[PDB]
Amino acid sequence: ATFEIVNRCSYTVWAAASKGDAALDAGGRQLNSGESWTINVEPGTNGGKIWARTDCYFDDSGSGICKTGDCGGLLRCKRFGRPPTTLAEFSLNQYGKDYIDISNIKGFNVPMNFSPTTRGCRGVRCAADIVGQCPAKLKAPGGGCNDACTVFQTSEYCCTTGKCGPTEYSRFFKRLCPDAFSYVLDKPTTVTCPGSSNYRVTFCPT
Ligand code: NA
Ligand code: NA
Repeated sequence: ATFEIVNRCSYTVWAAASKGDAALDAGGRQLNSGESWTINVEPGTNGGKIWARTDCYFDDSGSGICKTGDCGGLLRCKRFGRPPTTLAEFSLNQYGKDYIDISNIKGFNVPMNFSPTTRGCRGVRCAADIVGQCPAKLKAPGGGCNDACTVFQTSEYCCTTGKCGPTEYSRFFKRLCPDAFSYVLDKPTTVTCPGSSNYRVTFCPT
């Protein structure tokens, strides 16, 4: 499956693609403002994610740091990134279908649209100014808007026991972006797409 990753932001982002225990494609690349990077994701990929990293520095060998989304200091991500990270999430070829969503469960750093480029389903988007509007206690000094689990580490925010409800904090994310997950047990906003669809992830879509 192809994922075209497009940076419409006015600032550089470092795109990242991982399934948690491995890179997807090269795992990460710099995208200047306007640039597009197309990756290939193996069919059957379960639990894949794409995200943006901001304010990154890497040496010649691909080692460095990012202020949001850092994945172990690597340009080419092998693992998931450090919150806050708006997440494009997907599982491909799962009994004949693909499944996509955007999640704010790990916070928000960069607005994103995640849409198919092939027929048969809709895209999803979280493009509101969540950083500018972020509650004081959730603001990350490094940049971005943390989720409450990251800040406060309680069973209720982290849904540790699989029993949790919405919270003041999850409702903020849900209000700004109704079409993304705001906490672990949120009413799903997952889209079912035809098996082997292709996609475009656009940072700063509006
Ligand atoms: Na998923
Ligand atoms: Na999810």
